[PDB]
Amino acid sequence: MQSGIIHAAEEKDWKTAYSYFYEAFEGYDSIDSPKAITSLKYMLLCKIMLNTPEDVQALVSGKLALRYAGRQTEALKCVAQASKNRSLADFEKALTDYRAELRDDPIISTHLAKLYDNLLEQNLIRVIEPFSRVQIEHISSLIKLSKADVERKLSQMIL
Amino acid sequence: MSHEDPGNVSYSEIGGLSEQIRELREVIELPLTNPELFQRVGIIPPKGCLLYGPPGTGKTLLARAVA
Amino acid sequence: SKMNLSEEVDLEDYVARPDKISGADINSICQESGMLAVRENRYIVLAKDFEKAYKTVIKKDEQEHEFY
Amino acid sequence: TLMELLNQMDGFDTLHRVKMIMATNRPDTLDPALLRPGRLDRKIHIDLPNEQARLDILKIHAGPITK
Amino acid sequence: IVKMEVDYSATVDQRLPECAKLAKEGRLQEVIETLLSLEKQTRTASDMVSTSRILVAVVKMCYEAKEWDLLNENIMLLSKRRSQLKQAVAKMVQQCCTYVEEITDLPIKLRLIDTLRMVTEGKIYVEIERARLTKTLATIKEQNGDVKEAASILQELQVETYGSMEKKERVEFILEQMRLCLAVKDYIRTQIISKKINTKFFQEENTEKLKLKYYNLMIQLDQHEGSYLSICKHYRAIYDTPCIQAESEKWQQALKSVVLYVILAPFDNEQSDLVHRISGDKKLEEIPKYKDLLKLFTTMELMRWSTLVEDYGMELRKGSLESPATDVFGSTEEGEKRWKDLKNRVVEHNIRIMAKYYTRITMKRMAQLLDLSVDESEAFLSNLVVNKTIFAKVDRLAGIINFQRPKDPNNLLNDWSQKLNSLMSLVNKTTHLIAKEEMIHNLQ
Ligand SMILES: Nc1ncnc2c1ncn2[C@@H]1O[C@H](COP(=O)(O)OP(=O)(O)O)[C@@H](O)[C@H]1O
Repeated sequence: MQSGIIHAAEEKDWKTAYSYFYEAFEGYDSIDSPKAITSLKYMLLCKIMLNTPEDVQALVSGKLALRYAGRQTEALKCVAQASKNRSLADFEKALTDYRAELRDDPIISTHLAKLYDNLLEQNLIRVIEPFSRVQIEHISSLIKLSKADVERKLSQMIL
Repeated sequence: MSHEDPGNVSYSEIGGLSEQIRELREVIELPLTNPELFQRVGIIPPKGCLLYGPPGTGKTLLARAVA
Repeated sequence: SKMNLSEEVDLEDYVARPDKISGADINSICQESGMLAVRENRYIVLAKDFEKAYKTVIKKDEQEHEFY
Repeated sequence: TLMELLNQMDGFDTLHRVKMIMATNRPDTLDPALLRPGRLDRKIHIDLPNEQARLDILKIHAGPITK
Repeated sequence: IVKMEVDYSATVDQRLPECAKLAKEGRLQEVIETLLSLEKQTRTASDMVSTSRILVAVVKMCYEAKEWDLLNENIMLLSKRRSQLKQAVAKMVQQCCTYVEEITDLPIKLRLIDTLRMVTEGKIYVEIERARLTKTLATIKEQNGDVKEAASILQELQVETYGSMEKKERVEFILEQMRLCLAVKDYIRTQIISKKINTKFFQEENTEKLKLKYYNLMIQLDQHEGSYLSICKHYRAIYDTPCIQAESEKWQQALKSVVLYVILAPFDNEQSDLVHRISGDKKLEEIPKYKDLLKLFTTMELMRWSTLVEDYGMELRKGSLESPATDVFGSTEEGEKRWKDLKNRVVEHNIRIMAKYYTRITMKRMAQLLDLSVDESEAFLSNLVVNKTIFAKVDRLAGIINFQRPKDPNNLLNDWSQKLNSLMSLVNKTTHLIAKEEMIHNLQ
């Protein structure tokens, strides 16, 4: 679990963190409940970080995942389906619906914030090619957000 | 000496080695004809096969037939 | 673990049996065995998938019972 | 020469769609380094011809015979 | 397999017909048991023909005395006793296959599955697999088409197709299971099986109703989700079949379908190759699709689909045969989806042709040309650029667009120098031409 934690924070590669997290959860198979919950939570967090939420449904449908199912697990599944829809708003909605369940600063809030920034950058870059000069409140309308946050994100990207 | 294979008979003209014949087919023909099945498998085909036994078996006939 | 759990290996594959060997099997062979445990005429890495490459490479040098 | 052969067929760079078929008469005197799996994937022993296999071979050899 | 030890051909000849008479209606089971002992004796003596005859006689006795249940456990015991001789059991299944197909009955479905269970223990490619294929096909006919048996015939075919196939029987079996798969309306698995079988071609040069049947079942599979280029490719692959079998109605409707599809496909270099290859066909001129293809393929015309629905839209209402056209656009739900697929397809086509002609075009004119409003036009314009199809830059506040890449001053002066050198070469060529024509013109 710690090796996956370190590799997840290194951020160079997340697939090996998935292996370490699963091995930790495999070691926590109905032995230590809080450690098993953290291991599967970290395992699924790096799985969605791999930008492949398709395998999330199979992973959460596994026998062990159903055995250790919980509100935090369902929240991560909603986060995964938000990544499926590529909707940064849906990810923000899922985070607010289960905030205290995913408010943990260590590799929970940090990675969710990092992922949230990724969708913001991807959504802005995906809708910006056509425009040689576009009004920013139109950009906010397409992204379905306010004006200050969109302007702040677009700035931090361009600085 | 590798392009002067003499006119041989078909590999079906030697009996009792049908198991060896199908071993040759699933090591030579199968990897190249149907890579899609092995793609679903996701494996590399095998490399080589060894033949050994009494000095009279049909090894030269089989080698000349496949040649 | 390099190939992440042998590319999603099954639980019933553990290395307790094929490693308590005393048959050399240098790390190069270990890497080859890891990369040759790959017969997958199905979705995932499993036990029957292994047994082709798991019973293959069987362990000849034996007989530690006389010494112990 | 054997070491060069080994490091050019297995070595660091492998071959693609190339299969090696080899035969001999003394399997025990072969070097164990070559016959390990990875270089020789399959080992096949061609046994004694069967009595009905010998019958088929005899018929094949006695095809163009005035009898 | 193993050498015969003690033959009992005389014993079976002198006793088996007498046993049949003694149990004409099969009320006696001691007769069954004593032949089981006799075939066991020959089995221990490693005789195959005697055991096979005993098994054939046993099932024949069950056929005539019509004990369906007792047949089930009898064949189960015979196939599970010690597995007997592989030749004998393969035989016994064969006459069982010959018998289950003649009596309709209710529990023949139980007879079919019972033999399936007896043969599914292994030994499929070895010792007869066509019987299992026939039984599965027999089950398909008994249940009259459903999802469970269609899945069963899906998961059975692979072993015998790879092992021992037939250039006619096996492919027809594949054709007879994919249609059920399409009837189930499964798309991922039907696509997988179709793409794993279509690799086996070069038999279609002698097809009668096989390549066309394969294609006409995989037309719906592809066009169901998003396919429009593969659609035109195999609709022309069914167009070349009436070339060798000239029948007018199917031939002409195939021409109408392929011409409509090849234009309807999204723009790409390959589609341009197909439309140019299709155009110029001598046999394509006598249909209105010839005028449709000539208009809508080249010369960058304004494809106002509002005008096209009456200028070249007559295929919807009435044409020569209008049977493919009604299939494509005359349908209600899927037809309106393809109508929308024509509606947009001409929009990207109009945008693309405008790209190579107009540098800056006002927003109102482009929206009018695209038959949409400003927001819809800009949405599709964004759809093209995210695909890197066109080099477009728009000022959304001003509503003005540009298609020319900003010319770097390096290459800008290079083309100016190339223009200079072209002029220099023209001076050299003109000077030689005029001076020499001057020489000819003053030879007086
Ligand atoms: N199984 C066989 N079937 C037919 N002919 C055979 C067989 N085995 C040997 N022969 C005879 O032996 C000769 C070939 O020698 P062979 O046994 O192939 O050499 P090697 O065993 O060294 O390859 C031929 O003349 C052939 O008629």
